[PDB]
Amino acid sequence: SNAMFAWWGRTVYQFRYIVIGVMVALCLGGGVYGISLGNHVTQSGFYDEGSQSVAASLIGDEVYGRDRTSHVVAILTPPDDKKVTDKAWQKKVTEELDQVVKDHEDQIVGWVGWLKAPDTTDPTVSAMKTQDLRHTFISIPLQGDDDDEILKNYQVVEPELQQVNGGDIRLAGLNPLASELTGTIGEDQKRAEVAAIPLVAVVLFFVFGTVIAAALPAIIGGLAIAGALGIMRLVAEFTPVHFFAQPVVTLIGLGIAIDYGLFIVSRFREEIAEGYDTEAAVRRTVMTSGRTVVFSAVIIVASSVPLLLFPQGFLKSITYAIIASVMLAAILSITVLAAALAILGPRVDALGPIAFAAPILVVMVLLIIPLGQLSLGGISEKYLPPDNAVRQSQEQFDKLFPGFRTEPLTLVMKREDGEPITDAQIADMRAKALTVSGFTDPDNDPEKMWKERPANDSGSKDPSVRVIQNGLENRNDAAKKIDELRALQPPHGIEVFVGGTPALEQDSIHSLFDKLPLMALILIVTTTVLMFLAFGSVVLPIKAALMSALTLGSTMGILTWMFVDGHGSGLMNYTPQPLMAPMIGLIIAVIWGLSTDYEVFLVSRMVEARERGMSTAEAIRIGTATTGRLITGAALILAVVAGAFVFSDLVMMKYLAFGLLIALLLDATIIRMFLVPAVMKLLGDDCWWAPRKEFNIFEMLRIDEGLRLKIYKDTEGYYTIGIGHLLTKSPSLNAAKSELDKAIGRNTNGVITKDEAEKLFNQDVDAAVRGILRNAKLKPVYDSLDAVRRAALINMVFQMGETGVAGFTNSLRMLQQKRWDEAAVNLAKSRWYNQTPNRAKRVITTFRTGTWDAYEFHLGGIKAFHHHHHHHH
Ligand SMILES: CCCCCCCCCCCCOC[C@H]1O[C@H](O[C@H]2O[C@H](CO)[C@@H](O)[C@H](O)[C@H]2O)[C@H](O)[C@@H](O)[C@@H]1O
Ligand SMILES: CCCCCCCCCCCCOC[C@H]1O[C@H](O[C@H]2O[C@H](CO)[C@@H](O)[C@H](O)[C@H]2O)[C@H](O)[C@@H](O)[C@@H]1O
Ligand SMILES: CCCCCCCCCCCCOC[C@H]1O[C@H](O[C@H]2O[C@H](CO)[C@@H](O)[C@H](O)[C@H]2O)[C@H](O)[C@@H](O)[C@@H]1O
Ligand SMILES: Cc1c(C(=O)NN2CCCCC2)nn(-c2ccc(Cl)cc2Cl)c1-c1ccc(Cl)cc1
Ligand SMILES: NC(=O)CN(CC(=O)O)CC(=O)O
Ligand SMILES: NC(=O)CN(CC(=O)O)CC(=O)O
Repeated sequence: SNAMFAWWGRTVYQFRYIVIGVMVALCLGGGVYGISLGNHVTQSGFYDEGSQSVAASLIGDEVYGRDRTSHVVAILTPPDDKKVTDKAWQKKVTEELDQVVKDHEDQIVGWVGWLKAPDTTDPTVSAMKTQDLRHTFISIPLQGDDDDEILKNYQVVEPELQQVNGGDIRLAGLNPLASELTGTIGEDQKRAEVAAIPLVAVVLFFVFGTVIAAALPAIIGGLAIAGALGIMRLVAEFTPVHFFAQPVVTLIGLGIAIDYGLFIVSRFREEIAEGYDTEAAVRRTVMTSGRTVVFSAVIIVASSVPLLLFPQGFLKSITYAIIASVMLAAILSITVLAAALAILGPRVDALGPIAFAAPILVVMVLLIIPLGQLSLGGISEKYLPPDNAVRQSQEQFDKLFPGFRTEPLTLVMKREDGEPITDAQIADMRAKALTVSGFTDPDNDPEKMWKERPANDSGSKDPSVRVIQNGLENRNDAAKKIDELRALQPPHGIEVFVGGTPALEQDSIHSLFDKLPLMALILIVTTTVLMFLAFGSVVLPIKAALMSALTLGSTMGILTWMFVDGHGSGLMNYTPQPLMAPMIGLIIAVIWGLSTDYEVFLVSRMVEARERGMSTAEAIRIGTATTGRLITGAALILAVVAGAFVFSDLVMMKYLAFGLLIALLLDATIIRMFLVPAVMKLLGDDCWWAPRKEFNIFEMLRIDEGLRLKIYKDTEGYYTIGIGHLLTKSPSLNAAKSELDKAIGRNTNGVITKDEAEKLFNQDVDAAVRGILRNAKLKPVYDSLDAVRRAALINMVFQMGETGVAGFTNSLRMLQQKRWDEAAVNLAKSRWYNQTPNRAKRVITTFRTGTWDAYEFHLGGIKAFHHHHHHHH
């Protein structure tokens, strides 16, 4: 979990050109493929595919024919205050309808209404005119055998349909609504493009203050959107992908991808500032923030995968879109972006107590409970704003022609014997149905209840299956009534499925509450276990768990307060109503994933700040201080993009956009600035509790002068051993062993162990220090600098002796005055740099940054061994 990133940090620099070359190609390549996604999405996926109501629907459609009476209904109004019985007006509007049908029989079944045969004596067909005879409504059924294909047929037809009767015609019903709701997806996209993008740019340019560093996270976000669209278009080949998946790509793209790059470009900028070369800088960015971004991605994946337990194809498409977008953004941010930073380098900056935890926990259990007012429902026309025209057409359809809009509950019966269902068997099942109270009798007659479902040409008309249906008299009674009709023991040899839109809707709701317990368990445990792996603590996952658990109930609290009870509904032009039931599942996961993502970008920095070597109090203030500006900048970029989506006409889109605004504002202030810094010193030293090598001068000179466990001849021809330790200049090898035996204290016959070399090396060091402390030109600088920077100066004394490095009077002076950059530049102009660059560049870098990094990740190995000065004996 800590060396692969060092592995990848090195190689993304070596092959930086092909890396930026291939994945930009594929993302753009995915972009051209993915643009077609909108023509391969579905509106279906809100019900439970394994439910008995879905079985009841499936069987009922197959046998009786899909119900198409609610597809399109159109209200007609004669102009100039003529009345619909005007035979001239009648003649002109029907021949217009007849012409629309003949032009579009591949999409229109036909049109039916009182306007056909206006001399009829039918009570219901005469109920298609109003009493003042100034409005009449026709029903216009259409071709197709899934929702999607039928909607694409309505949109071909309605331009030519809206113009009948000189435009004085209002279109309502299933397909007009579905068209308006699915049409909000496209409008919310263009509002993101227009408002969020420039706003995001401004926030970036304020966080970085320079064009190049600001433009990079924007280009990453663009590439992730292009790549994720290509992936989801590919997923479309194999399984239906809901409409709602496309806005999810845009969100994560403009939001998380851009925020991922903000964290990385910011970390590259700091490492440049601390004196690291750019290829050093790229490696340590990947090893820290790249690891943080990667583990952020897997956390979010760990939070969205649990939604795959729910059956709705709607939640599955969304889950796939989160997964694809999020890690494409992680992968993009440590490939395309890192390679870019490796190419440019510094030119990214080229252009222009209990006193606060208590009165806050009080107000967040304050908000958790407005829940319990939470109610759930299906799609109605109320998902649109009240001034929306087609919603108004529906609401006046149901005012002028009441009683045609129905949601009958269905008892689909089938006998797998295969032979017909006799009249006594349905009279049987009918009798069992009148058992249950709560159903409608416009006839005051039980004998006229539970009529057969109507049947049309699309139906197979198999005799071994019959459907009877009857509307409900109060739909809030539906869940229990449905359970009651299923409790009926069927006749002998028949299976009875309970159908109807209230059965589909209710069965969907029952599946969520049935799998919601386990979903909550998987989610919080895997996120918990994950954070234990990211830090090594066992309380910092548990501190994050109950904070996240609390910002969840509070945000759900406000949302119910706003969308069930309506506080803000008049302001923001939405109707208060029960929530789309699978929206609760989606909202829970994404908000949980957001709360725990905040607790990694802040705490993983102070986990880093403390493992370096510090106590608590400061580690948290370092962590909070260095991340303070970045997390707000990241917070505002999310808040900007989400703020565009709160103005969506579709009320489930507003619900979700608001959930994130309330959630990311609550954590970017109340939690991050106040509550957990409080609890982070409150329980202050066991933050890092869990039940389950430092570099040094030995290891650095081992790299620069080698480590040899048996006598060898150096470049000059002299017998050497260990770390550059000269034994003798005698040609006799026996004289070298005689001296090696003397130095170690035993018969070596030319070989020592590692610890023996270490004991020999230390003696050489001690002699080098004694010399340094006895030179007027080296001792003052030597005293000036720290343990690491002293090792670099001892290295020089080893390679060239005291007189040698004492000749660097300027650079030693600059080092004494802590002017590291000036000394690094001056020393690199020496002759010692050009003769032994790999070691001089390595040593100078240690003066610049004051750490071992040039030695912990070094190039190749050395091939020319040379005994150092200050060989002790
Ligand atoms: C981006 C957000 C978009 C918002 C969503 C738009 C709301 C419009 C809802 C229109 C649905 C048409 O409802 C009318 C139909 O419903 C059921 O069939 C539907 O339910 C079955 C089991 O699910 C499927 O197998 C059928 O294919 C499927 O047509 C009935 O069995 C049909 O007799 C009836 O014709
Ligand atoms: C969420 C949005 C919800 C939208 C709500 C909108 C609901 C609208 C329901 C419309 C019900 C229309 O009613 C349909 C009627 O017309 C048909 O009969 C006709 O059949 C022959 C056609 O050639 C002719 O002989 C005669 O015109 C006639 O008898 C059917 O047999 C019956 O079904 C019913 O009588
Ligand atoms: C700081 C950021 C730097 C770079 C950010 C730029 C990202 C661009 C915003 C989103 C990417 C381009 O659009 C992505 C979306 O559009 C596609 O095509 C459609 O685009 C319009 C839809 O309203 C119509 O004009 C067309 O009918 C139709 O083909 C897809 O159908 C959608 O699935 C997809 O979501
Ligand atoms: C899980 C998450 C996060 C998150 O943890 N972000 N982390 C990133 C690193 C820094 C700390 C915050 N953000 N967003 C997000 C994305 C776009 C916008 Cl417009 C607003 C937001 Cl809230 C979402 C998210 C994911 C899926 C959906 Cl369907 C909706 C929202
Ligand atoms: N790096 C050094 O200090 C060597 N100096 C020589 C000196 O200061 O005596 C060369 C210079 O003036 O830059
Ligand atoms: N062959 C080597 O690696 C010797 N080194 C010099 C040394 O290690 O003393 C060459 C260099 O660093 O440029």
